[PDB]
Amino acid sequence: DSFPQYSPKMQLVCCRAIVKVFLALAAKGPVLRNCISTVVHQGLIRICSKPVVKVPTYKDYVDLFRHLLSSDQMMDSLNHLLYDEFVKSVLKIVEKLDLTLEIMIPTSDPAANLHPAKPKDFSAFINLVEFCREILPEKQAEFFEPWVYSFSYELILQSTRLPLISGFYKLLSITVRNAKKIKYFEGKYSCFALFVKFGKEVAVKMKQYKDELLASCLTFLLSLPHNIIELDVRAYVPALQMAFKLGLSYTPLAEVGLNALEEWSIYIDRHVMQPYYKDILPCLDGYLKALSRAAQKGFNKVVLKHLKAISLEEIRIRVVQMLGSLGGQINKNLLTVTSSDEMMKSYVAWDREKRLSFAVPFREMKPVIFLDVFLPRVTELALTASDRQTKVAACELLHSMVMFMLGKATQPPMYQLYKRTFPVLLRLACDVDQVTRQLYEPLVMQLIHWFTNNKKFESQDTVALLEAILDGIVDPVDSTLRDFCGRCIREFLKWSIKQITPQQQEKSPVNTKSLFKRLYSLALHPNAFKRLGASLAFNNIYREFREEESLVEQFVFEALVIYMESLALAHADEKSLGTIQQCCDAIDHLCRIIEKKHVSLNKAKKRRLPRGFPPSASLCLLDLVKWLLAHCGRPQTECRHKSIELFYKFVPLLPGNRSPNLWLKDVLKEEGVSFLINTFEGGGCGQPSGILAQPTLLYLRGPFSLQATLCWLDLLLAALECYNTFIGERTVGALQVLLKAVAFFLESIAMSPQEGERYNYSKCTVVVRIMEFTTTLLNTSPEGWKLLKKDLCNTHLMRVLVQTLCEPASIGFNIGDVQVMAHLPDVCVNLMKALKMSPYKDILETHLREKITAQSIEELCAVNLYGPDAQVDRSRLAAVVSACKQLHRAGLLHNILPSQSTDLHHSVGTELLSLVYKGIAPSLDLSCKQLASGLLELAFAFGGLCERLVSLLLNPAVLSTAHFSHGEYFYSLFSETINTELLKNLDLAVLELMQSSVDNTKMVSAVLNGMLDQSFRERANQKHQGLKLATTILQHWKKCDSWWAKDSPLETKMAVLALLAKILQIDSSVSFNTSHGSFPEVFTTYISLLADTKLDLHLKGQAVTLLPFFTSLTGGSLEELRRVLEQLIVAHFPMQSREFPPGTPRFNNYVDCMKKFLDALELSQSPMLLELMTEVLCREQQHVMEELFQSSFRRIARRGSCVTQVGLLESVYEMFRKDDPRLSFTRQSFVDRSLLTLLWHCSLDALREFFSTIVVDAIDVLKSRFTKLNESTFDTQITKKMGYYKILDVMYSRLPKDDVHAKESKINQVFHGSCITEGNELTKTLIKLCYDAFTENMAGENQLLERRRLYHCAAYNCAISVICCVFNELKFYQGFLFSEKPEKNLLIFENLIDLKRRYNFPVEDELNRHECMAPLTALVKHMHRSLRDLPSWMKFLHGKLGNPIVPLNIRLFLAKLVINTEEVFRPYAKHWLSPLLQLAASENNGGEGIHYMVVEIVATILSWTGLATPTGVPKDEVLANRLLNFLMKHVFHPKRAVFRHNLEIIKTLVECWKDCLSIPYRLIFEKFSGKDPNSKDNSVGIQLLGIVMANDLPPYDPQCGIQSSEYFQALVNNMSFVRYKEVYAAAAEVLGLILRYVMERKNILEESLCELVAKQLKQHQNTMEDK
Repeated sequence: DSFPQYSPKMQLVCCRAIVKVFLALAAKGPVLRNCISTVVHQGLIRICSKPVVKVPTYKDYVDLFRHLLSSDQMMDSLNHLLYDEFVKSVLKIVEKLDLTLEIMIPTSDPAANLHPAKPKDFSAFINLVEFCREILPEKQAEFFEPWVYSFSYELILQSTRLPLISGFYKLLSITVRNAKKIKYFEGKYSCFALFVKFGKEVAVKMKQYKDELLASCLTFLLSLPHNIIELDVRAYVPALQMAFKLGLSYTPLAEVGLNALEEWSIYIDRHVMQPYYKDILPCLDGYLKALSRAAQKGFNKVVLKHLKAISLEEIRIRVVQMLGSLGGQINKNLLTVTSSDEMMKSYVAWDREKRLSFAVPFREMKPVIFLDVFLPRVTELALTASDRQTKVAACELLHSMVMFMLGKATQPPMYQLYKRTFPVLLRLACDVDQVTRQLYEPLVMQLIHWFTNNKKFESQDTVALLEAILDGIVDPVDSTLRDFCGRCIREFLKWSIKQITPQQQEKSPVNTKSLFKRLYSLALHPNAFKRLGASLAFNNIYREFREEESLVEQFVFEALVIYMESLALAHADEKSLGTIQQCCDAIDHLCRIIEKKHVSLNKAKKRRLPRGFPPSASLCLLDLVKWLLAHCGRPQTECRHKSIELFYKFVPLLPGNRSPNLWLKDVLKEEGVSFLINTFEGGGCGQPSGILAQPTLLYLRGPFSLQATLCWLDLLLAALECYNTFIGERTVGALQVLLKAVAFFLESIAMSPQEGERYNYSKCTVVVRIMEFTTTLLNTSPEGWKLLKKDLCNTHLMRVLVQTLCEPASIGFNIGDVQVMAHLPDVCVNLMKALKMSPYKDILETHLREKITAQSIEELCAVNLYGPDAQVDRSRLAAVVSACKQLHRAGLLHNILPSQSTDLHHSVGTELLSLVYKGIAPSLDLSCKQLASGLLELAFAFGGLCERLVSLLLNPAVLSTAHFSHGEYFYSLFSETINTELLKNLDLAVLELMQSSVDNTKMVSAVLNGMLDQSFRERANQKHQGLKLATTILQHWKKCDSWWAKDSPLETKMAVLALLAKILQIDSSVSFNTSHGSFPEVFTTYISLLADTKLDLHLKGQAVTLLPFFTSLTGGSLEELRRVLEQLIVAHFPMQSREFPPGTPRFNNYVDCMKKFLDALELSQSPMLLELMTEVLCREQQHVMEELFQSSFRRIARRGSCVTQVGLLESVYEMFRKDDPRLSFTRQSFVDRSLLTLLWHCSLDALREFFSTIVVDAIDVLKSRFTKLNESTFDTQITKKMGYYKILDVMYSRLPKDDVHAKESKINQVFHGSCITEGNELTKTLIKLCYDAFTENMAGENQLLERRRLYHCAAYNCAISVICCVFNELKFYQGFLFSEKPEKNLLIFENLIDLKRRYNFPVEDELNRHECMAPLTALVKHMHRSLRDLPSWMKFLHGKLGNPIVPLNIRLFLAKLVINTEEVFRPYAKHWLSPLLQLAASENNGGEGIHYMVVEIVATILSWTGLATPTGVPKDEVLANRLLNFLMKHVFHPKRAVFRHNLEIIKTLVECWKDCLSIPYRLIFEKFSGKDPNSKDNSVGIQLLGIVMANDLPPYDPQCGIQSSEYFQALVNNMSFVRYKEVYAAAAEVLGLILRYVMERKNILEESLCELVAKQLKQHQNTMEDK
């Protein structure tokens, strides 16, 4: 999994290691080669689980896997095993994945149904299909040879059920190409026949699939050998001539088409292909129409590293080459047939006379151009352009043209132009493009509305639009157009009655009834699509025409009749076309609409006469039901099914509301009994009566044509279906109908390359119907057995029955039709069950004995099943084992197979078990293993043999050749059937399993683990046997009392705890809680395992993972568990945070144990675990991993169970408040980072119960006075007070002002209870003592200082919280926490600030972590949002900060406060910048002056520029001057980034300083003066001179420093120092700048600098040139 996170030249070592470990794993005899099976199969899951496209994808793993199919390195000193095991893993993966799909009415299959049930499964499958495409297209020499048949069989089996899953075709193409690479299919024949059948089926199937699916189907189809599969080459031509037409955009499709055509032309003889060249060639003519960054740097070593599909032109070259190679005899066909079908049609004028006279407006000319000239090209561009910009431009232009022609129509006949344009609009409005579809949808709806309007009605344009929509409904393949045309016709019907009033709808073309007549006309058309679209039209107009009456009452019966006839007509064509699905849906909708409007409105008025009805003056429901009854038996499967179902739905719909049985009796009692027999044999005029026999009473017999046999078969099938459906249902008696044509058909089972297949299918669909008819007849009425005319059938019905169960291939069934074979065992077993009860069991069992005997199985099984031959020997064994399994499923195996027994069990089962066991003993083929598994399943199904099974498993026999153990390879090879048999016969298997465990520890443990894993997998299906197995294991523990002791070495206790973990994950929901019954034993095992110093703690890390299953006990068990846990944690822990240095596993083992403990704590809610964890955590100054603890406290604080969170909080609070001798650092930490974390991060609102349980005590401790007689007892009380303040403030801050401001529970606990005390009078009690804190008189206190300061800070935090929770609508801070009385030594901010330690404070935080910054800033923001300078806060703080008398640390603290929330102080930043600037410019800052404080202070000063300035007052003016001088003095820092930053601050300042005074000119001079030809000293000085010169500041030297003669000379002579570019470069730059300024500004100075710099430059122009 971690392979793709590597680097090249490194992704070879890991591959070599993988190959080496695989060789080592398989280096032993097979008892553990199955680990390879597990690992490769799991790695495939891991790869396919990656998201489909450093995030990794399968494209990274392709090289990894391809490196070990067959890439044998072999310098280390297997390929076949890896290849076959990978392919088996692919088969297993594709077997298990769930790829079913879930769903206005479309025709395309993947239109709305394409919504996978499990999208992750779909992503995994597509990942697998894309991965396998790059793994098995090569190295196919012999590895893929044996897998061809099984692989292909599984692929077709899967793909037949889900036909529209692209990827099965991709895998099939891969395997067929692999079979083609080697010699194959010469003249395995079953595989060839199945492949031919599926090729034909997919060829007739792919006519409806869209882009991706069609491409996959074509890539599969054209990959067929076709040197051998050449029969019916016409059936594959449309798959090739479409692979080219659909090409020109998907080049790989063109390549595969060209390869297929080349193979066909060369390999196939030139006698059958020659007539088929005029259909392939004419479609071929369309194909005839980094390093650069370096570049100019030399091809040196630099560019050495930089060197570390199929295009279209090559396709054209190959096309020309193949055209030439074809020869001149068969080259003319490419172009001779062109220009006569569509090419010359497109070269035709759309309209005879040009219209759309566009007069483009110029200034004076206004010429005329004709727009329709552009139409034939603009239309073609819009339909397809292969250029997004061109396509959208053409679409917009065509939209404009459409509007123009619509306008010009009503100022000129134009119907000749609409006929050529409306199909274009319909095709355009439903194309794949998004922006285009946004257009032409409203346009086409608007066109429908306009042409359906009364103003433009009955016109040629409206009928043209309707006709165009109609033939857009029905056409050759276009999946996404039929549904859109259905929507269009639905809108047409909706708006043709909304916009048209009935007075003109009687006599008018293009009305509702005319449209319905047209739909009926298309319904009976003998064309597939012509009636599919007709039915879809009603499918789309059923929502309409149903809310409007007076039409439902008119022609619903004729609609039903015409659609039944259409369904009958649609019997011949293919099912995959989906023409009967739409008709069935339409019939369902119309039946649902007739069952409501006629159940209460059944009349006999005039109604339309449906087709095929007798001439009648009236129609109702009764005659329709009579017609349905008379047409129940027809040789059309779907029509007959629908008619029978509709009749059964309609009989209750009669006004009598009678059940079908009594109505049928009443009809038969007076119409005659003979009226029903011919009804089941009528339908039309053709009959199984009349000719009352099989295909013997006909014109010619002996040899038959395919027609008449099919007619007779279908008629018999219809008669049988009607008989079954009217006999099984309790409507008529079985004796009221008793036909005879079944006589010969018993002998018809004894039987033109493809006619035989169709005849076999048509006879096989009849044999099963016969079997099920007999089954239902026997089941419904046993007393009707006598009328059964000797259905022993001269031992033929028994013969066909026995042939069906064993070898059902000689009676007609052919391999490939997977839909019918999956149903044969069901009907077979149903017939067996029906026959046994009826007095026919004797004949059945006697005839079955003639084919299946014990010796017959014995004489069929041999010792050669291990050999390569399988199609001859294993086939009969598979047939007989499947027959026996099916017979057993019928509840009858002991009679047909006699109970040959010696003492208790069947001899046949024991012999089968012995044969299977001896088979492995002196090949791992899939077929042989499957056959052996089936044999074992049958043998187990024969009876019991559970004790024999476990005895065979436990047998310590040794037999191996280079060394596994016999009796263990049996389970390792067979680990599925054995387990599922052991599960079903439990309560006796477990007893014998653990009867012998002391001497068979390993085998019993392995078998139990396998059984447990199998039961765990089977969860969510049985949900009961897992718990049964678990509780059975618990109720048998004393027998295995030999694994946990002072013996049974290390690798036996790990097995025990693994087994316990396995069982407990399936149990404890119902049992295992102090009352299971065997709880003491398992608890003692757990305690013994988690005890003393057995071995390393890692299994103890696994043992504590089971702790949550043992944390719910009560009554002393918790005492023992806690004592044991404390013992181990005190005997295995260092009692130190970092006793083990990092690195060595000792630290890793400790962190692993900590993580295990923490996981066990967070998954459950264990206060006993919580107290121990917080005791081991909150006792060091800083733990190594103090983030996992916080995360787990977060997790346990949000697990619900409000009664449990309060329990944990109560436990930890009771522990903290416990009075025990301690250093009190732990006492503080127990609330600093453990309890406060729970209280803050998450807690359910019912946490007030904890608050209600502490107010009665917390206030009491605070009220208690300190006893400072000893610091040993003083710090404990101090820390208790801090804890109480902290908890109180967290409750107050978190809880809103609804529970403490109203008396619900807390006020009841406080004071008395139900007093007045609405929301206060107790907060004041605590607020008074809190304000007493943090305001006490230190005076000369010396006992504790830091603890007192922390206590005062905690009290301040509590005060902030209680003020936040209090009303806080009026200023209460005058007497609270602000504006104290200094005259009484009530100093507030001068005690909680250390003001004794100096912070060293680099330039590149400490004060921001003063445990008061965040609360104070939050208070400031809250009270700013709770509303000149305010006197309570904004004036007290300013006065405290503006006086330098107060110590420093408080001043920097206040500065940090004001800069942290400078947003609040921005509006009033006029009295705040003066103290801020005074502090910034003060020399008293830390060290050489803290650059950090000054830089943020300054940034804040110019943060709010424009509202206040540092000038205007002498004091801040001189202070700012001092600040500027200090800044430009200390601007040098040897770090470039901070140097540029300082320069930027100076620039911004002087930008804001451009109102008052000064620049340290003397300091600048001293900075950039001084002779130094090897140092960059002047670089900084000239730089600050540049900043001075930047905006407008002149080199002002009338009176400053030194005279200008020296200043400018020092400025210029720096250029002579040539060692670094920047110094003299920027010196020249600033010299140019000052020259420009002195030239622009009229001053008599420029000549001097001009001559000076000229001399300086002339001093260079001869020695060095570049400078």
